[PDB]
Amino acid sequence: MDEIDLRILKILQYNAKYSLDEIAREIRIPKSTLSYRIKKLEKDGVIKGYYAYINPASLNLDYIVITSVKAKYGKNYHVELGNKLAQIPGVWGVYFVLGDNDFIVMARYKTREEFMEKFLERVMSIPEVERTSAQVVVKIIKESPNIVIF
Amino acid sequence: MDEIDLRILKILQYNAKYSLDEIAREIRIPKSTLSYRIKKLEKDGVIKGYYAYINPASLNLDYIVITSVKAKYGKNYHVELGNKLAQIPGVWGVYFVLGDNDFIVMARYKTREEFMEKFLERVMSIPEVERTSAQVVVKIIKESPNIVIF
Amino acid sequence: MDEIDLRILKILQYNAKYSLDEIAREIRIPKSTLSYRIKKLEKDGVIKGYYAYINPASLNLDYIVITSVKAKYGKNYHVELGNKLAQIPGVWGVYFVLGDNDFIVMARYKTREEFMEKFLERVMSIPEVERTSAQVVVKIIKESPNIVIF
Amino acid sequence: MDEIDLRILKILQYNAKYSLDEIAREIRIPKSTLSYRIKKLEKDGVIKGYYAYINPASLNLDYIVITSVKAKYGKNYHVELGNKLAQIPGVWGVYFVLGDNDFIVMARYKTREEFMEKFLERVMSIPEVERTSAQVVVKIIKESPNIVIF
Amino acid sequence: MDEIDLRILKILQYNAKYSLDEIAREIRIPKSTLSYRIKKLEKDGVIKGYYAYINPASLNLDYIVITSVKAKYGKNYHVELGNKLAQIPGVWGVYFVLGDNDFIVMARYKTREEFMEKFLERVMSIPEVERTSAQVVVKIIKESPNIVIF
Amino acid sequence: MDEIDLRILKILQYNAKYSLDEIAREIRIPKSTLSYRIKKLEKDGVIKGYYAYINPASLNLDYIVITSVKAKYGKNYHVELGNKLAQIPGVWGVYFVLGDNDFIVMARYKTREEFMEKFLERVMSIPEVERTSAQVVVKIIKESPNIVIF
Amino acid sequence: MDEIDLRILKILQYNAKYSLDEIAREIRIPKSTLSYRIKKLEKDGVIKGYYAYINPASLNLDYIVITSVKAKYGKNYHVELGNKLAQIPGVWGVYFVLGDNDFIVMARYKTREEFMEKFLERVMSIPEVERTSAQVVVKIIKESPNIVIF
Amino acid sequence: MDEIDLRILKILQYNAKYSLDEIAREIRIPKSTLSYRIKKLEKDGVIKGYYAYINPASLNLDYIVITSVKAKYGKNYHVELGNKLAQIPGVWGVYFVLGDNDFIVMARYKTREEFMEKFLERVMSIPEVERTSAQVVVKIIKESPNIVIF
Ligand SMILES: NC(=O)CC[C@H](N)C(=O)O
Ligand SMILES: NC(=O)CC[C@H](N)C(=O)O
Ligand SMILES: NC(=O)CC[C@H](N)C(=O)O
Ligand SMILES: NC(=O)CC[C@H](N)C(=O)O
Ligand SMILES: NC(=O)CC[C@H](N)C(=O)O
Ligand SMILES: NC(=O)CC[C@H](N)C(=O)O
Ligand SMILES: NC(=O)CC[C@H](N)C(=O)O
Ligand SMILES: NC(=O)CC[C@H](N)C(=O)O
Ligand SMILES: [Mg+2]
Ligand SMILES: [Mg+2]
Ligand SMILES: [Mg+2]
Ligand SMILES: [Mg+2]
Repeated sequence: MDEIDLRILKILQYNAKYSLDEIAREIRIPKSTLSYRIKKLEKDGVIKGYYAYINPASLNLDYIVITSVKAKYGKNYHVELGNKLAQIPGVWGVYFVLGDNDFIVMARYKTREEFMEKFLERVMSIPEVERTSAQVVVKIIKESPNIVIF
Repeated sequence: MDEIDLRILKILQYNAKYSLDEIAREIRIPKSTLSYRIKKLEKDGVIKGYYAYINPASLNLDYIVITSVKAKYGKNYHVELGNKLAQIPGVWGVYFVLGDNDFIVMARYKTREEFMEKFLERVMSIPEVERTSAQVVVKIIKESPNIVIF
Repeated sequence: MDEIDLRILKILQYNAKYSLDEIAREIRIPKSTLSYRIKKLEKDGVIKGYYAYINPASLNLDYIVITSVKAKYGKNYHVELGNKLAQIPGVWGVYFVLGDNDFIVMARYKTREEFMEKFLERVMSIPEVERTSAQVVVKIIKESPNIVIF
Repeated sequence: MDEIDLRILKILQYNAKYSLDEIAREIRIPKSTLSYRIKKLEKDGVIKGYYAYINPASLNLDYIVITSVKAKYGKNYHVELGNKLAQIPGVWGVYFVLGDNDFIVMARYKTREEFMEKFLERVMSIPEVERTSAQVVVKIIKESPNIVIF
Repeated sequence: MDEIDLRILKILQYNAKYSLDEIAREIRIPKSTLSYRIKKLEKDGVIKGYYAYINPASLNLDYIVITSVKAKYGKNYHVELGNKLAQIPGVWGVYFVLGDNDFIVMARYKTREEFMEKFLERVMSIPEVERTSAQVVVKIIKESPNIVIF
Repeated sequence: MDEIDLRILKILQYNAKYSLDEIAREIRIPKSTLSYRIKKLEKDGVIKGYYAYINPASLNLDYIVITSVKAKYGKNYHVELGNKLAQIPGVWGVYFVLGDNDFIVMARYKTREEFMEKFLERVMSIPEVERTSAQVVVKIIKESPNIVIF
Repeated sequence: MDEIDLRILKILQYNAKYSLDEIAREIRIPKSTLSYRIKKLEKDGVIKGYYAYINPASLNLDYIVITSVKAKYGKNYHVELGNKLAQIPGVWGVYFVLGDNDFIVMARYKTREEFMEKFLERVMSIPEVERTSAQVVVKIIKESPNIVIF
Repeated sequence: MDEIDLRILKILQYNAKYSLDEIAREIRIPKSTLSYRIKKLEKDGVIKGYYAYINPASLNLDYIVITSVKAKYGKNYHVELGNKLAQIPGVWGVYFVLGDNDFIVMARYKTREEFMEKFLERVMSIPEVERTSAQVVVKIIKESPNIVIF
């Protein structure tokens, strides 16, 4: 990867729906070269794919909660818990964090009931779970994980 | 939005690079109808855009940290802090959470030095900040914010 | 329910001992209509009943305590604990709260001894209880759960 | 107050809509005596009034939250804060608790927005407030403050 | 007990080595009456005994520590733990406290080694103990438990 | 101080009301020697005095509370706070503890009101106080500060 | 040990590579005496040895972490855990601390992966471990354990 | 640096008092080469110096404490505090840690008094200090910061 690639990625991370011609005219290089560079970035896994950015509000994903999970030490219990947490519907992010030493889980649902039935009641029964603490999001000031190049 | 739209969105949230023909053959509807439905979803803001999903590791975004920020009460100091946090380079997520009552900040950097210079040292000088606590991510089990339809 | 009902409920939540005539003269509607509307609110369960508001001090309910209960995760142990907590004499409120993720219990007794014997010693032996923390109320600034319409 | 009064209060705390005749037949005393005893209990302030018990769900009071408030020490700042908290719409209970040494606030709203606008944003600007912590109620197992005699 | 008794107790709590004549001349009553009143206070257990107040420093009781003990819930485990804590040499005070809901233990030793061997290592092996936290006293500003009448 | 002194102190810490003859017969030494040794222990300040041990219950000292006080750093504010805490009526013990780094205050009162008026409301107004936390004693398992020799 | 020894130790703790002649000229004593005094300090174990001070940065020891370990009470489990912690590669310091009552572990590694594999994953499986909390060092302001004489 | 250097450093970190001949015979290389390699390691700053390892117990460094310091946010106040902490006599280690976000201070003294006078009372007056918490070391299981190569 060279500086040309960064300029390309810095544009695609925002809008992957530009024409090659428009991107070409912006970074000043042949469309054949641009097209070539994009293809290989994909091949080398720098670009893992293209997604449609859907507004969660539009799906009534109103009940947003960030949960901290403390796991029961022993083996084993740890990684095992990470994977059980990641397969719960509505959970889009699971992180093993230092600190505190436990898991941070990002999940979205339409209502309280849904959250309770799909997330809460389910996590309550997992064996390897010592204790959890939820932090309800009342306001999203920013959420742009797509922006990796500042 | 009807069930047909959900089927469309459930595919686009994964791969927005399918051909209309392939999506049409999958959900069984005229390409003209599919194309029409997608265009309006965009118009109604359900689909806010299309992004290239870039692998953070490929950019050496190694120092991942989740920071909790406690703000000084008064006015005012609150929203003000949210916006100052959101404009810091490397910060992609800022949430005002209940709970705890404070802000959860998601940020990525290549190294410790970068994190310290771009995030730490900067947050340390913000007036409205009472105290912060960082939780270093040592392992990402899952990160797919693009998946809104389970 | 319409605005007329709200005006009625806003009065009954305070004093259910007014005459229909007095309420009628206040909201300007036939007593037969008022009487009809009240009867159906009761039928539809909006009005669950009428209670006498008794001053707790008059019964020497001096030892007021708000207890937080952390439950042992597994199944099951959760709901089970909620119900065991709710049947303890002197306990009038039990809430499953997010946050913290555990139960908030409101209880009143005449003395410390009573509290210890009826609440403390009993909760100490419940299997599903991990740990509890009590917050003694030294002053009630306000307690009007009857007011649902502000 | 004698044991006869307790039997009366133990019934009125449940249903203040019984006929004097029915209560009389239950506790075995002249209706004139019963009527007399009730009148004086009211006079001596044991019975402060009669309320209609309204189902909060019926009013869409969905966003229930228990907030802990830590106050800035000095004077003065304390009682002052108690009263400012008690006059906020939606707040039905405010307690000064030992423990922890701070205030426990019970409040109900229809939604998150309402809670934020009526409670959150307002408490954030109060001078005497050091910090707050909210515990969202996801389930009410029991709420019968009307029951003072077990 | 009357006001005369309080005047007597208020003197004896300080110095039980005054002559009856000197106390008599101070509160203005016959020595026979004073002597009589003291004898009965002892009989009724108001005065449980007379002790020599020994300076702990003089015994090299240098390592003073206040320990909080969290007990494992179940039965039973509670009171049982209180008594095991009270029989440990060097422990002069054990309190079951609300709050926090656990035990506060006051203990004095000559050195760190002694504290570790007599208290620490011993408490570490008690079954009913969940966890403990010690607060080392680096300065005694006041310690006059003998003063009950202010 | 020699072993003979310890034997003497070990008896006086319990009951200072024994006759010299009885103590003499117990440790096997001339009454003149015993009397001499006691006199000098007093002179050297090993024995600071003799007190009457009064049962706190007998004075209705029912509201027992152990308070932790966090002080505002600066100078100065520290020692200053220790002394202000020690002169509050009902406070018999004040300790500066490591740990936690703050003050542990032992106080007794007859009721909640007294505690609030004499202790609470007073500490709330002290400038150098950052925050406090009270732990209500619901049971005294042991309180024998008079025993310094085990 | 006398003041002459302190002067010697105060120099050797800094630079053990001075010539005896240079140290002799500094403290003003015969080289034979100096040499004699050093030899015996070593014999009496005051001087346990001479080490080369290696810069950790030069070995890419970048991931520095201070971990707090809470142990499961019972016996036994305690000391046992101390020794298991001390034999983990990369761990140079293990302390049993009061306070908090648990272990403080100092460890250094080159990267996050190394830390996770050599420390984290290993501690996660130790039976006697209740829970741990890591504090990542982002800046070493000072680290001179070699300086014992100030 | 090559593997030969590591073998050399791995020996010098333990005992810098071996003869070049003995080290040469161990790693199998000419003494002239060994001597050359050591000289340059020193020049490149890999080896910063040679110290005498002094037993702290031998100096009666009995009062060992690990203190956590929370600093007042603003500027500036941060680094400033780090340096003020590092110049306090008895303090050998100061670390700025993530986590928690504050400073970890390692200090040793002979007694409690010394600790209070040299460390405590001094830190209490520093302006930029919000609060501190001390963890008394009652047992050093391991302390070998000199070992950088495992
Ligand atoms: N986009 C462009 O201008 C490139 C045109 C074409 N790829 C070429 O050969 O230059
Ligand atoms: N994709 C399709 O088969 C649709 C074809 C075209 N839109 C039509 O008129 O049917
Ligand atoms: N309260 C009233 O005035 C109503 C009277 C009666 N219900 C009617 O027919 O109007
Ligand atoms: N409720 C009753 O039976 C009482 C009747 C009436 N008060 C009487 O004189 O007895
Ligand atoms: N102390 C006194 O003066 C009392 C003297 C004696 N008890 C009497 O009969 O008065
Ligand atoms: N208590 C005694 O027996 C001592 C008596 C007296 N002091 C003596 O000269 O021995
Ligand atoms: N370093 C010195 O000057 C000491 C010399 C030699 N040890 C002597 O006999 O004095
Ligand atoms: N230590 C050794 O054997 C090395 C000897 C000498 N440096 C040489 O020329 O080989
Ligand atoms: Mg994307
Ligand atoms: Mg009611
Ligand atoms: Mg006494
Ligand atoms: Mg060294």
